[PDB]
Amino acid sequence: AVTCCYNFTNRKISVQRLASYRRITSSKCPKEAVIFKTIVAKEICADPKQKWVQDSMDHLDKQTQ
Amino acid sequence: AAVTCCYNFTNRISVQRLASYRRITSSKCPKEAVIFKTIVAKEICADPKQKWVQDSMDHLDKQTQTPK
Amino acid sequence: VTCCYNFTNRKISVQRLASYRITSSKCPKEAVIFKTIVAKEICADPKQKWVQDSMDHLDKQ
Amino acid sequence: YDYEEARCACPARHLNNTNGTVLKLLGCHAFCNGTLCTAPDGYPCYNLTAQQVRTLTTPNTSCAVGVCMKGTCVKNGTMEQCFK
Amino acid sequence: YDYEEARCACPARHLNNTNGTVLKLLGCHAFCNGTLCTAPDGYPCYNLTAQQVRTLTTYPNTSCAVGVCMKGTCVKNGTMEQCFK
Amino acid sequence: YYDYEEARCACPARHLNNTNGTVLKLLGCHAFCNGTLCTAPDGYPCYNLTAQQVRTLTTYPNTSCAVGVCMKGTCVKNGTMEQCFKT
Repeated sequence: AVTCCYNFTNRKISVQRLASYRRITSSKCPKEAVIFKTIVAKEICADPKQKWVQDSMDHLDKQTQ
Repeated sequence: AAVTCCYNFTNRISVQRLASYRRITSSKCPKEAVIFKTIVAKEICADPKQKWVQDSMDHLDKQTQTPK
Repeated sequence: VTCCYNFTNRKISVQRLASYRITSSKCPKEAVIFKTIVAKEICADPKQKWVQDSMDHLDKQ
Repeated sequence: YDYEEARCACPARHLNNTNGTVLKLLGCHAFCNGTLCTAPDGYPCYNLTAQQVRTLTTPNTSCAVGVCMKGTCVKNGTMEQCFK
Repeated sequence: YDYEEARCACPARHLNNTNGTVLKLLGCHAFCNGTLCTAPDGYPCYNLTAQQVRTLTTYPNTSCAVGVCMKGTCVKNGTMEQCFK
Repeated sequence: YYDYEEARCACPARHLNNTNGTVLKLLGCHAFCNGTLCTAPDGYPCYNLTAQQVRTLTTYPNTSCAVGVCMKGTCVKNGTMEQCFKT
């Protein structure tokens, strides 16, 4: 909606702890990021530059229909 | 908007022709991609793995006026 | 959880509407909900041309 | 002078379902702008009783799905867990 | 100045499903820019008819036939999904 | 010296059917086999339903059943749902 991330995560989250990720129209966001939904229903912010974020998105995408 | 995915990539792009981008499409999309909006108001699909796409997103981010 | 079972039979003048809202995905009939100056809610079908024009003329303000 | 109406057409709060189906109207009648109005023929509804309607929470009870015909919510075997 | 970045590469509105699966394309063709474009071989799709498409809302009402795009045809595979617009 | 099971926990079970044309899933991860209670193997497809839901099951598909996978006797749910019925 109008939801951006003011802070990124420090550590690399465990692939086993992420349930999904969400899209964003972050054109007007000060910082660009990805938003992970965790198995415990929490939302975490991650920097798309880091490689582990792309790897997590890959391992979570290859699990759909 | 939430049901908008890209089945086909551009493959062939110039930074001077892009007006904005959308970082990622829906999680439940068959193919994951970024969607660029061009100066001519057209939407193009690009593969986020390619380096020029990330460079375009970076040079397009460093163009939104931040405060002081 | 608010849906419209009936549309406005006639047609209401833009000068009598204050704003409009959108209804839910899981509603049996899809429609727009206009709020009138007298604080009443009317249902309108977005297919009708006057409804789209009224919503446009109410947005641009 | 300025407080008229415009045909029975105001919205009504439906009942929800956790199984992802159309939102159904509690009964086939609604109090719209101070009048009593009948839903259209074919409109999805729930068919509940006084005790049932009182036993409705936010889903725990099985509500009888039905279709509105001539102002009556005729049941059709199917039931859904519905909530307020 | 107002030319298309590249032939057949604009996004398309897929169809959604209450079953929690990949978003599938209605058919294997989409109107991209002013031209008609074919999805790639293997792209998930739905195979619907006129009567079905006219009865399509934002809540599931018809059982939609899942399929896979091969040479412009959405070849069915037996599976069905509750799909909505 | 004749009437044993011949193999502990190994008799078939009536699964639940689905109008979506997918694999037949076991209601829960447990079955009553030869008077004992049995757990499906880790990874077995299952449905995760509640008492009221399973009771609200007819022969026409009407409710969305939560698909899951059997792990350690629990039908761990996953995003997917199916219109499932008893036949």
